[PDB]
Amino acid sequence: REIVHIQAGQCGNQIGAKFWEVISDEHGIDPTGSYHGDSDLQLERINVYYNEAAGNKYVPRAILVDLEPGTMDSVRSGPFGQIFRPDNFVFGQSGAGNNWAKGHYTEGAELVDSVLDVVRKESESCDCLQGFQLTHSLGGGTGSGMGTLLISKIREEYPDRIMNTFSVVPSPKVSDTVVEPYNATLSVHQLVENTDETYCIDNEALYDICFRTLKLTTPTYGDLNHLVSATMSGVTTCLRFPGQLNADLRKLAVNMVPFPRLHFFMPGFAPLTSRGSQQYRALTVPELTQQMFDAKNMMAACDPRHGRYLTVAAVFRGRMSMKEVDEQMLNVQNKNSSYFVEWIPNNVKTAVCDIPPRGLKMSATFIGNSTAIQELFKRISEQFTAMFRRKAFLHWYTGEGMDEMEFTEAESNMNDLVSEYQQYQD
Amino acid sequence: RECISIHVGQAGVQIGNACWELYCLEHGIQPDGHVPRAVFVDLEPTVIDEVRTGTYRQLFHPEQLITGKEDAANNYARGHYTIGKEIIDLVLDRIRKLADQCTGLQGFSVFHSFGGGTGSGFTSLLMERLSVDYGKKSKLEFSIYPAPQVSTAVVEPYNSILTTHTTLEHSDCAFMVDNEAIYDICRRNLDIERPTYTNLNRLIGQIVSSITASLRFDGALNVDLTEFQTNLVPYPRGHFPLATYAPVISAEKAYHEQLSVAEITNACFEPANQMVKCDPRHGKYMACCLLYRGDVVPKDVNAAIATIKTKRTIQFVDWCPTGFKVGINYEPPTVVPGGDLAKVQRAVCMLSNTTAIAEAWARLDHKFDLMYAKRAFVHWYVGEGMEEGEFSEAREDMAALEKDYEEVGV
Amino acid sequence: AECSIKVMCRFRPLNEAEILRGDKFIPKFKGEETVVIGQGKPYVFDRVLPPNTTQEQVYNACAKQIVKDVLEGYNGTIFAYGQTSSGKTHTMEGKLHDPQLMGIIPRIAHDIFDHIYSMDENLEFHIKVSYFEIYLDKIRDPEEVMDVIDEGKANRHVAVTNMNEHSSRSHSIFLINIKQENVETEKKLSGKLYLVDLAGSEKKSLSALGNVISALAEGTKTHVPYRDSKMTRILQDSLGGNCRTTIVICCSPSVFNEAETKSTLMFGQRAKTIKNT
Ligand SMILES: Nc1nc2c(ncn2[C@@H]2O[C@H](COP(=O)(O)CP(=O)(O)OP(=O)(O)O)[C@@H](O)[C@H]2O)c(=O)[nH]1
Ligand SMILES: Nc1nc2c(ncn2[C@@H]2O[C@H](COP(=O)(O)OP(=O)(O)OP(=O)(O)O)[C@@H](O)[C@H]2O)c(=O)[nH]1
Ligand SMILES: [Mg+2]
Ligand SMILES: [Mg+2]
Repeated sequence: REIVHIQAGQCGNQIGAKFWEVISDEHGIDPTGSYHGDSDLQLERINVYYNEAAGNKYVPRAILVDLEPGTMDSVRSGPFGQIFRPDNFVFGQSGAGNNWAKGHYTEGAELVDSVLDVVRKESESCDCLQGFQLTHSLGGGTGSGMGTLLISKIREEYPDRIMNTFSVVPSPKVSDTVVEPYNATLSVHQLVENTDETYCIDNEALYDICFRTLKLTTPTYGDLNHLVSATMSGVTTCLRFPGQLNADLRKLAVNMVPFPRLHFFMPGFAPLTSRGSQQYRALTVPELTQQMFDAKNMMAACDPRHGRYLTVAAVFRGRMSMKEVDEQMLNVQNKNSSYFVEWIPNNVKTAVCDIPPRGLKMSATFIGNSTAIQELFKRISEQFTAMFRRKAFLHWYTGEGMDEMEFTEAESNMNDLVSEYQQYQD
Repeated sequence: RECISIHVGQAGVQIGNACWELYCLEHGIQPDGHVPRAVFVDLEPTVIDEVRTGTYRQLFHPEQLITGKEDAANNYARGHYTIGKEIIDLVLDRIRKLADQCTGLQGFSVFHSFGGGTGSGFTSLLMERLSVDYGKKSKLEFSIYPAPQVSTAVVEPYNSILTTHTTLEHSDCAFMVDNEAIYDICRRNLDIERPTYTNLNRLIGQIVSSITASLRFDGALNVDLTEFQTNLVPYPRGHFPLATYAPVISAEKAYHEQLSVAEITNACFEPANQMVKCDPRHGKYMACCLLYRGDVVPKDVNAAIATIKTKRTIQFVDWCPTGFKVGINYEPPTVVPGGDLAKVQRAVCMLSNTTAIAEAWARLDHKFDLMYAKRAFVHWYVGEGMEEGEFSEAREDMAALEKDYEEVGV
Repeated sequence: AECSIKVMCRFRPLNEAEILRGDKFIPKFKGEETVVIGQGKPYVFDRVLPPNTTQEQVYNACAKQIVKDVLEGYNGTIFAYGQTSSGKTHTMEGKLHDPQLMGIIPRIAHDIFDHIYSMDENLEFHIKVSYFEIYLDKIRDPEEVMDVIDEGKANRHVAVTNMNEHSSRSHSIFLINIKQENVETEKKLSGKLYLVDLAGSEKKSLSALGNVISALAEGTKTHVPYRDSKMTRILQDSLGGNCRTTIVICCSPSVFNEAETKSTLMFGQRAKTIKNT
């Protein structure tokens, strides 16, 4: 049942604010308020993300790890910012340098113990813990570093409970940072070896999907974040709801990972229509699979159409026919037999909740494991070498107590990770 | 004389609430009358709660409603072994406390849903613990086998190759109904592209009612649970017959309802009506246990069947002569006050080992492989309660159910 | 050269219990290359060594020529595949009292050097060993060689499967990298000599073992540091995809194991051709 989110770095943090902004409303929890829940079902399973103390104060059970005060001091000084128990804030007032050796070895390493402390206060909350949700970006000093540490510790403390990771892998076209592949390659490394379910969401893949699939002309970050947080809610929290056929982290993992690498997915939301007009309601269902399974609409950068799938998990959440669901999935599996890897009569783990996204009639989160994500770690891995070769901004790492063999390690590891994934595309 | 019935798994419970409804409905015993004669098991409270919150609320004793607040888990292992274990004792206790109170009973009933967690696993050991505590009775289990193409759970087969092998030696005669080949029934014989899982359950929830419920109920040609396995399995392999129902007509659309026996019986062998793929040609090879219920004249049967025995395109049984166990009950069948089931005054829940499934079985087995193809959705059961064993070893199981239904005929 | 993977078959003798519980020597040897199990299919191998062939004997039959090629500048692998307590560690390193893959390890050390010592002053030889253990789990890193083997063995996991002595828990791999360079001419030569002792082949540590074999069956990552880099990987050149490789499948004669033995006799048989990629 229980769950413990982890906001590593600024990004992973910024997103925390959006993941919790959402989720709460999808659970009727006002800032410090309690359960105003329009219904009574948005409560029997909350535990997964909160804790009982007062009686109106169900506090999010997440961790906020970061070596840059200003950040958490923006998330804690704004809207829902005053719901996290201060104990949750594991800051590192140090210099949150943009190096993959600052928020993981020098500055973050200190703030860690004051985090694990809480991650235990929340885990030992009550009932039975399932796993922890982790949001962050693999392109910054804390985050890919400090958040990637938070897990390496979590996975030593409860190698039983699961670990879903929501990573904002460095978008292609333009990088919102410079060392990006440094902070990234270094964090993916930690991921491929601790968390056991990762949902990679691209930034520019979002813009696109947010500027053409939502005529939205000024897609602020808040938005992107908001869209992402929309998917991670469909995944976890959702399945912790009833359903004709419900699953749960485990079900998504034991049905999505054919080979231990850990493999990375690419989340996709269902009703993604522009506000007014578009409100076509063409959501009978063929419309959702129409959506989810198209190229654009995959939070990832790469396009599915560029590589088979190993597994797929349409985690729908809104009253529908186990027939029009189970059925559609099929044609889909046959119209595209081409790309869907050898097991046609399958490769589509159908999941079905009941209650939908608060204000919507019918939605369906998509979690695709398309060997396609090979063509992303490739990207990342490339950027590294092209700059590692010249040790570009390496002094900001080493000078922070790092190793010339550390970077080697990660790249290789994550680089091999690319290799393996191909072992199935063939 | 009397029986009990154990509705296991959310489904077996939904179907249970249904079969249990039709009952009072044709016995003049409203909401609050006598006292049932069964129990309800599930490792997910919210579902048995539906019997505790919804209709037919006070017609049960909070004692014949077993729940394990814990976790269901769509995996046999966790249900059979690990979790499901904890409850079993308690479960049994009722089927030993309810089995005592009566007067010379005839058998148990298992209403379960083959491919579930609480339905596959649990029962597996429930029927298991029964075959030993009352080997001297009938164990007719009314199942709702995996839809031939429209399954739900990702693992389903793991859970159904495992409930078959463990229950086989305890009694088989496990009716087996798969919406996949049936669900089509809801689209070809009832018309509705809106079939909620709550429907396929109402259906098996029907075919099953024909197994235990009514059969353990007096009639003009009673058939005990033992009867099944005896008249239904030619060989020790926990042989898997297929469940089929006849008047699966829509309670809205068409209305020819008054479809004398001569019709409803022929409607069983056409492959498009057997809750299991659907394509075994006319009927096609078997031991069949034609359980009828409602107003039926034994000659009507001992004629309607005669006509069949000579259709040849329905090519039957081997070494032994005659494979038609005619089971006649009195009380006609029931229907969810307002679901979508016609509501006739006679039906035929025929379940054999060959018939169209027969093909159905294979068309459902093949499915499995494709996915298992390399463990497939195994990681979904392991973390819940299962090994490469239960899957692979329940596959081999049915394999000899494809050979069985083949040998006993053709 | 397009040469095939050689496969020798060594059967250990009936142990305490088996010879206690009675049991009978189920295999039947005909000629120096075929073995039969009852009325079944007569398996033919590059060589079949009954319980009796001495360890020295088991050597000349397998390892001997391998040592000769690694010095000619070729790479050679030798690995013992078998159902725990079938003889792997007995043949790969072990004590003296049985068939082939006798003392593969120690016997190879001597042969290697006895050859070098006998060559002219020029062409210096550079041998360096690597002794590593258990890939499924956490991988753990003539006299000069024996001192190391002794050090290595010490550290190796200890296992047990059937009235045998110390029964493995890892795939221990002992690598010998023989380098050669003619000082006059200056023309070098080298070759890696993998001597692997595989873990049990028998069917929660058993779900872990089925998961490890399944994963390896479809190929494993290509890493060089962590998890990737282990069992079914070290004695890789000892099975398929390879160099001058030679596998010694070990088998129990007791019928109590008839099955597994048949599973083993099948691996070797299939490996024989070894259609490496
Ligand atoms: N979709 C979104 N991506 C973001 C957001 N904020 C940052 N980012 C992205 O994340 C990376 C930069 O990271 P952060 O703000 O998370 C860095 P973090 O604060 O974790 O650590 P520091 O190095 O201590 O600042 C980069 O790819 C930005 O482009 C956001 O709000 N939404
Ligand atoms: N004819 C018909 N078949 C149905 C209906 N609903 C479901 N089915 C069949 O049942 C299968 C779905 O089973 P699930 O509900 O996933 O599993 P279950 O049988 O409930 O057992 P659990 O796994 O324990 O939930 C599909 O393959 C369908 O073919 C229905 O309303 N009508
Ligand atoms: Mg920051
Ligand atoms: Mg169900």
